[PDB]
Amino acid sequence: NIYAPLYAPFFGFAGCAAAMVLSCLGAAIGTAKSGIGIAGIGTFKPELIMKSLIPVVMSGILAIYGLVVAVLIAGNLSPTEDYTLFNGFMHLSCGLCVGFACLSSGYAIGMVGDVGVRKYMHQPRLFVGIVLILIFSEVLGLYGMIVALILNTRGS
Amino acid sequence: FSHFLYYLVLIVVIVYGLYKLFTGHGSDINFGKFLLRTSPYMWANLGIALCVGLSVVGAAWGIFITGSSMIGAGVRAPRITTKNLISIIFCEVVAIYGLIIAIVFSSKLTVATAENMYSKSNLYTGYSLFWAGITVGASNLICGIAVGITGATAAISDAADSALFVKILVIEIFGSILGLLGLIVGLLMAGKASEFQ
Amino acid sequence: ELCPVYAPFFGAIGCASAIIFTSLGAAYGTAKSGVGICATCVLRPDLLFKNIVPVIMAGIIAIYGLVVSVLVCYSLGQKQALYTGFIQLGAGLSVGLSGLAAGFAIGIVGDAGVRGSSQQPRLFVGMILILIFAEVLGLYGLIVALLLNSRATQDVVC
Amino acid sequence: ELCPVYAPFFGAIGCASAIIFTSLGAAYGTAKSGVGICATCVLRPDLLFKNIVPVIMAGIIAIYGLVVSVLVCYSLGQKQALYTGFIQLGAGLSVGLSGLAAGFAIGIVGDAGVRGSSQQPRLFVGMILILIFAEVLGLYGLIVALLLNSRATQDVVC
Amino acid sequence: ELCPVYAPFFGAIGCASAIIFTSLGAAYGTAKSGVGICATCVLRPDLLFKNIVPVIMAGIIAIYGLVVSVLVCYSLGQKQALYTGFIQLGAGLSVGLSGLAAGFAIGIVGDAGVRGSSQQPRLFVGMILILIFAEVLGLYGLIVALLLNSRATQDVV
Amino acid sequence: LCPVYAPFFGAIGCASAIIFTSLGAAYGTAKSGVGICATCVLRPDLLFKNIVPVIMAGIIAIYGLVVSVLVCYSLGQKQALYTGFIQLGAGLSVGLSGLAAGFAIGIVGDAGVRGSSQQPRLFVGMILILIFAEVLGLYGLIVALLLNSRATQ
Amino acid sequence: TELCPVYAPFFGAIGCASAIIFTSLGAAYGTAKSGVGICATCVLRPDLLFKNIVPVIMAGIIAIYGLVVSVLVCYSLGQKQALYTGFIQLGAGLSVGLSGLAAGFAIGIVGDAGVRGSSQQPRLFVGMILILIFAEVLGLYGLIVALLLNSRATQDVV
Amino acid sequence: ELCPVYAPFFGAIGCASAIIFTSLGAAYGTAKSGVGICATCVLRPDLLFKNIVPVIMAGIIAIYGLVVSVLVCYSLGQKQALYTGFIQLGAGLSVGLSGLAAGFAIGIVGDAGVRGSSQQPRLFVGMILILIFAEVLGLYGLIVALLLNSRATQDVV
Amino acid sequence: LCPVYAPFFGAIGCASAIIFTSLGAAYGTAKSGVGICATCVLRPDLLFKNIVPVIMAGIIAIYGLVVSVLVCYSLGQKQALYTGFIQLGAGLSVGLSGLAAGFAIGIVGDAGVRGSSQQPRLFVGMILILIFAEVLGLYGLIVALLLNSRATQDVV
Amino acid sequence: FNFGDVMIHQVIHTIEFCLNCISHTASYLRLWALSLAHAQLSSVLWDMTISNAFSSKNSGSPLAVMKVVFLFAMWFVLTVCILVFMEGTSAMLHALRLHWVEAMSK
Amino acid sequence: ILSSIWTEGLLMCLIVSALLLFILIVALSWISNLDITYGALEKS
Amino acid sequence: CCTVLSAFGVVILSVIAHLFNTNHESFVGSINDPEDGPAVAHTVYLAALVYLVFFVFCGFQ
Amino acid sequence: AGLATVVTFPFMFAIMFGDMGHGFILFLMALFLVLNERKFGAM
Amino acid sequence: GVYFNIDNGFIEGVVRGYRNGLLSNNQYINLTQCDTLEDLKLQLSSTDYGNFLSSVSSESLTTSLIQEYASSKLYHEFNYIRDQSSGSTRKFMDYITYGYMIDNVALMITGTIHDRDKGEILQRCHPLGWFDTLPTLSVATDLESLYETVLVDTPLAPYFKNCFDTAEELDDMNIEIIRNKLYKAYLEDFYNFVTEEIPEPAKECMQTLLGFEADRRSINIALNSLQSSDIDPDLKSDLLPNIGKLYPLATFHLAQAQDFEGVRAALANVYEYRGFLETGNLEDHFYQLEMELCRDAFTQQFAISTVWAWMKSKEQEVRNITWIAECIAQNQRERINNYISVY
Repeated sequence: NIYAPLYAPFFGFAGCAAAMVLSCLGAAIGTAKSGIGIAGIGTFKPELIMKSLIPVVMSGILAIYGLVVAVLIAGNLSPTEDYTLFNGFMHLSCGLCVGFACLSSGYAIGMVGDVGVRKYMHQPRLFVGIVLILIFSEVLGLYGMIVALILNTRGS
Repeated sequence: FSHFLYYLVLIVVIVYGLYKLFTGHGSDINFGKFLLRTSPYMWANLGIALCVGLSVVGAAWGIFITGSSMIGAGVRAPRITTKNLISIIFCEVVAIYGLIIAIVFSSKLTVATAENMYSKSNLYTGYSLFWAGITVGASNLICGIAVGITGATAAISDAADSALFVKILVIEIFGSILGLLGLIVGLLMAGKASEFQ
Repeated sequence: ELCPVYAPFFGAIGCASAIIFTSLGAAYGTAKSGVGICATCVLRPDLLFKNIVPVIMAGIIAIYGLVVSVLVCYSLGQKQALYTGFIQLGAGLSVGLSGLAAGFAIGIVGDAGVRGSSQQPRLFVGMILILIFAEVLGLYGLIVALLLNSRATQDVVC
Repeated sequence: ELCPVYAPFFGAIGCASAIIFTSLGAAYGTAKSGVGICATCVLRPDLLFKNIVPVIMAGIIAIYGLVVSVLVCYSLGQKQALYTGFIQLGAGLSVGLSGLAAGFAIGIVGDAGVRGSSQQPRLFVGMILILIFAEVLGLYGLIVALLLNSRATQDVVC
Repeated sequence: ELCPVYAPFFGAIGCASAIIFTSLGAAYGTAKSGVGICATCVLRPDLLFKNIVPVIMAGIIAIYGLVVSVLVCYSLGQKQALYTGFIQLGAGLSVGLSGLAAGFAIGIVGDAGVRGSSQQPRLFVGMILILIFAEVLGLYGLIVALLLNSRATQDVV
Repeated sequence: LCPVYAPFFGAIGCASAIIFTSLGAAYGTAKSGVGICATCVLRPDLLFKNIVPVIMAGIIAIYGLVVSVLVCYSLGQKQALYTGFIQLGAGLSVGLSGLAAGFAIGIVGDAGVRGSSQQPRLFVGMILILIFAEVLGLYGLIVALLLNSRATQ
Repeated sequence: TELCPVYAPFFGAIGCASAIIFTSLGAAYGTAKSGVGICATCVLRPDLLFKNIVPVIMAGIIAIYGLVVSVLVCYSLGQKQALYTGFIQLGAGLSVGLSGLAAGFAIGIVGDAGVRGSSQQPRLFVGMILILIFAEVLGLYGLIVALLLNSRATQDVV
Repeated sequence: ELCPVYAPFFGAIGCASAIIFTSLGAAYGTAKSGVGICATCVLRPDLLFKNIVPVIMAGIIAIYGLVVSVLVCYSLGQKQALYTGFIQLGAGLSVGLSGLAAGFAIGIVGDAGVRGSSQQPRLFVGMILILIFAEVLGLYGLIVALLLNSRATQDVV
Repeated sequence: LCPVYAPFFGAIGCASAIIFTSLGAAYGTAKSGVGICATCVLRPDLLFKNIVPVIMAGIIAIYGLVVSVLVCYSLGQKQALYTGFIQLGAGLSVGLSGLAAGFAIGIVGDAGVRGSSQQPRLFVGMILILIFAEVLGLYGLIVALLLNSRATQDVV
Repeated sequence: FNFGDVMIHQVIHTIEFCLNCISHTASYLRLWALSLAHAQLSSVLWDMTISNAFSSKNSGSPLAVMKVVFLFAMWFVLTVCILVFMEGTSAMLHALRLHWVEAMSK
Repeated sequence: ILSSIWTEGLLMCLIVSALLLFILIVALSWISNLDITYGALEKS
Repeated sequence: CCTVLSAFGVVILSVIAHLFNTNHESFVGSINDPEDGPAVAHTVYLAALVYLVFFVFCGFQ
Repeated sequence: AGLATVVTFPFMFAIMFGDMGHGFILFLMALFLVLNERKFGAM
Repeated sequence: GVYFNIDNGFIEGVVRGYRNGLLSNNQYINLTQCDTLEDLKLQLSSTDYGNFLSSVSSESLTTSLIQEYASSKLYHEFNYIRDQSSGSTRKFMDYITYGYMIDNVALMITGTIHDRDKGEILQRCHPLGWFDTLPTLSVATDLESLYETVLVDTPLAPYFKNCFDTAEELDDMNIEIIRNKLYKAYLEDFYNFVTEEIPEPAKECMQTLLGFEADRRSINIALNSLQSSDIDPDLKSDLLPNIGKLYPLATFHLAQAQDFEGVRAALANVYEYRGFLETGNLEDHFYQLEMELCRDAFTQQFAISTVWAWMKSKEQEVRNITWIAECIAQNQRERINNYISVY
């Protein structure tokens, strides 16, 4: 079969790896850079820490976004079934458009939710705006996951 | 000087690609035939070795990040130097993840017969072990660095007040989700891959 | 010969780029402006919801990337023309690397605008107008990619 | 041979470049001059709709890129000459990488002009004068790209 | 063989590169001189139209690219020789990367001369005299490309 | 099946197994020896108990030496690509692991021997941290000695 | 043919371009860096202005050295020229260009340092000219090398 | 096929790199730890002849390179196998890039140690003890290269 | 044995003989000129005594000029590839060693004319160090002349 | 008497002398270098200036004799400025360093 | 065949020896950035 | 300084004109050299007279 | 060493500076200073 | 924060430990309740100062000896942190001490104009701003023979770029000009060092802490020039630093500020310094804003600006303890709560 060559799972497992590595990279930037800002206010008003763990949770959801598409790419890969190069390019693209989506969303959550938590010890009215900017910066990875799911269902 | 080499390699790649494309021979730069004709044992052994290498270079990374600040923060408050070793432990488990995935991958590493050597399954299980070693080593790298950073902040917030370590251990938990998720994905990727036959 | 087997690669990376670079620009525009929002609403709490307009203005860039990437995704085919892959690659780059530019512009304008609008209340209208001039760049990229994507599969053959 | 299969690639990345490298110069001219408006109009807010002329002249070169991207887009085909792809790549680069220069010049001149026009109000007519020379650099690239694009499909065969 | 299919590539890259790098040089020469003007006449704004000479002399070396990127554009054909494409690429680079140097020199001499000409009134003649030597660089690049482009289709087959 | 370029990967694996491990051991010796020399100018009686980080860095280089010796006893002119790439993997594993473990022992060791002179309760702390960083070289040695056992089968 | 292929005037056009490009870069550095020193040491000593323009004349001679060899390589280009001709025209172009570039660096650095300190001591004017002569013979040597390479471009060619 | 023509290239690079990178390592070990001798023997020159031990232990690394370079040089041939060239490349790199590390460690430890040994004379024994662990790195590289070079031409065809 | 692309290496050897020696001489002239024009403001009597590093820099460019002329007068269309390789080696031997000699002459000349105004006895030491720095380019001249004497010796 | 101040000095003297016996017989080749440079520059200045002024056409014309006058003036000022003053000074200084190093060290 | 010069074996020796040389350049840039705390060694 | 250049212009150009007149092979003897000797000597000797006019005029200064 | 210099320094000069035209110019502009050494000494 | 703990892991965690010894508001209220300097010593002995005045024993204990020893242990802690520093960190520690070297130069060359003895004008010098040729500034009077003899080998040598010595030797009027101009060039150089080589989290929060030093020094120069100076604005503008938040528009109006209203209307256009010149003690306004800028520099973790934010906070702690011990020894308690505590 000229449409299903034997090197096609290379681009599917590359889609798995780009969906997992870059999304957990974004999740790790988003949890580490924000945990810096949460622990920075550890002494000055310690009672605002357990309320401020939201940019850590919203960063950890970005790894679930990559986990779902990595499971759904790895479920379409078998050495006995035929696997087109179209399918491999499509899995490469759907991992690649969720990995950098969650990477950018994790950079945005990490840069927002430590400055916000670090200024939140002065003004207690910041929290609604902080959560709102975190929602706007966390739907960035949801957009990429939507594109990845539509692209996975299209390419198979 | 490194930017000069990054520009020079880019210029040589563009000149070689446009020379190969203009002369009607542009299909000679053939990445698919490169994937078909290189040995699957390269990809398999390279994936195993980079799995156990890049898990350890993230584990050891996090160990010095939350070790040097633990020892610095323990000078005035030496009552952290044993309780807070769980931040070393959380960034050390990402190496045992890569180790127990590298051994499970090396169980799928036998001698394939030369008549069916570049077959469908043998090449599949080279590609799968390569990228499932990469996605575990890189995930444990990034998880070890993130747990080291969030343990280095915890080692100083512990020495500030004792009730803060319980509150900032949760960030280390959410940071150590990542290596376990890479542990899951690298086992799902090489789940249907057979041995070399 | 005219619809080769490697032809959906260009359409696939064009569908990828319209999310990658657009979400990178939108993330810059949300992050750098949210730093200014969280830095100026310490002593100005009542301006907390007037200052979200840079962040919303940067989220519309990612919506622009989302629309063009979905509309490219619903034209990828297995037996696809190489012309169609080239057009989808061009339409993906035209949204991505222009939404990155508009996100850089909104991220650099919006934090200075929310830092000056907390000090001067009449600077808010000027901030909104400069952000419209900054968002229209990504709007131009979306216009180019929607006029371009409509030409993929018009007179394709073989 | 004279109209190969890879021939629309250069036309597609010339349609894409004429908005990419144009909008990422227009974004510099918007951002670098908008941080000079938002930092100056905190004390002189009556000059807000007068200092915004660098942002407008940075938005004009993006329209210069948009026109050439549309005119290169509507001359793309599956079976077009490789000469047409080379000409469209040349037109796209001529608009993009010269509108990038015009945007750099507008961005560097504009914030220096609006920070100085509030100390001396007779520097505004000098800012407009320098900024017309900085803005005609993209109009020259538009002239070159339109004279290329008029030559694209004139006497093409095969 | 003498006129291949890929031959208009070098001519199109030359026609683009003729105006691209002169726009970069003119942008540098306009940008630094405009910062120098806008920082030198917030105190003495009487020298506003006097100090416009570096911006004009930086804008001339973009017209130097606009001339050759039209004269190369009106010699681009589908079936043109590879010699013609090589000369048009050499002409585009000869105007472009020389007007870029001329724009660097005009942009440095321009703000260094307008920040000092607000103090000494007769540094203006010296500023013009140095900017003439900085603008004949782009004039030399124009001469080289106009001598190339008069040979790109002279005795071609 | 057994090409002419196949003992390149085994010879370069035997090379890298001692090269990267000695780079890591040299960083762990030098950076933690700066801390020993800086600490023991004001409190010199801690000189021979602060010597543990350079000993652990030496154990790392011994772990790399073991893999290099055990790879170079399986090299031949006519070995397969299987043996060649499995020796390459056995070299890369202990190379990256000894390099990482030596960097970690070097960065933890000087901070530990500096905190041990100010607070005496940090000696047990630096030893218990350095033992976690020591066994990462063991974690690469395990994969190296497992890939060695599958050399000629 | 074989001695005279089709891609042979490429090296000749690059040798005709580089001889003026790199000498224009060198002459531009020698003009700008040594004109900063003229414009800085004239606000206190304006009477030595027409004599401190020695390092910009000596730098503009480097551009004339590039212009002469660019004209002479331009009038030796042919379509069916030898590959040896294109090779040593590239050699002549590089010999003028990358040596006139170095001569321009030396003239710029020495002329800046000389007109900076010649306003303080009037006896340094005869010294900086004697150093700029040694800085300008560096480009004169490349001129000699290219004029000897250009006398062999079409001498015994077949 | 087993003994190609390009096969002495890797052997000559292995003969070169064994002395090149050990000379780099010994040069850093002599340089960095000789700056410390020249800085700390302007005040106490009585201990000039005992601070020389980092320089000597650095210069042992160059002898480690010299031995492997001579033993690879006297096994080169025109018609040697490609296996022999690969083993000689590996034995050259195993001494060179490991003695480079040993020389880095000897230079850093020696410069940190001869500066601290003039303020505390008891630190000299600790400096010698750390430099032994720094010099056995190059000794281990020597062991690996000798075990390769014994295997180089053993059962070659 | 005598191919068509053979005078490319000879043209690069003719270029690189003067290019890198001019770069070295230009570094030496620039560093020494900054030294002279900062040490002869207060001591103008020893101006013409300090021009010796600039002369030592110019002799490096003369060394490059001689090798480039001798390589230029041995070029040809139908020459061997051995001749082109020897001319490339003879160009690089004088060029990248005169570059180093020019670096040494510039650094030593700057440091010697900035301190020779304070101590008048340092001039005969500066001349002695610049002799060792100029013999570094004389060595590349000797290697280039001995290479170019064998570029066409037994050539078919 | 210090044996360390005599043995080290004689080792340095031996290394220096045995180095310089090779290093000066190759440093006297500047007598060929600068002679080649002077001869070739005086050749290629003649060939560019007055080899152009020699022509059997327009014999006795005013333009063809002002050509010779201007090219002789351009030749003579270039010979005096370069090939005498700014070339023989370099030859003078090189014959000077051949005395200061290659002769006044034996 | 893949190529005659850039064969299947040369091109995957130049990937192994590029990965190893990348790790070498990274590790040498780590050891090159290693500086000594001189203030804890002087008398002052 | 014009009288020195003019005296050398008398002497050198007179010797060159005499060597063109007598068909000396260092000036005529090559193919690239001019063909007619006295035709070049007639225009070099007039330049020698022009420099003699400059030498006499600047000799009374 | 300045008693063997009196011949060898002009001769090692002349080996590098070998030309009867430039040499006669340099000899002439030296003999101009030798014959006029009384007017230039008290100056 | 990924490459920080290589050379700065131990350095930060000890400085973060030194931060926890900053006295809180309750530990200041417990000091304001004291009745005797001995009771204040015993109250400080329960903090992290514990037994620093142990070699005094209740008889020679004055309110200046507390300021001596409490600052001396600050200086020894700074030297311990500096001795473990290497590379860019050690250079950053040196650039902090350069500003104290400038004050010791300007205090050493005023003790020779007044002919006060060299052994007693050096015990008033600052211990962190020590260079080896600091006592040898008592050798000359004019600026040129103190630069060209002593101050060339010092690291203060690039900072003498605009000090124009017109061969007038020294009065007290131009030593303050030399001091302000050295501090101006130093603030320029250290801002360019922070912008150039210091990493990004410790860059933005150190440029603000250093631009505040520049703004405070600009306001103090432009306000002390009213009473004891009659200078031209073209010569006054060479004393104002150009790195701060206040430079391009407001230091121009501070240069031609001939009256107090010329300063007040110039500082009314800047947003965070308006209201300082209206009510209250201005020095307390600057010290309060300094502590509010040093408080939110500890809240960013992997930053070398924590050293600056620690030592300025610990200097304010020594100033607050000195003010309290001055209040409880002279029996004035009307303004004992005038300390500044953000920790």
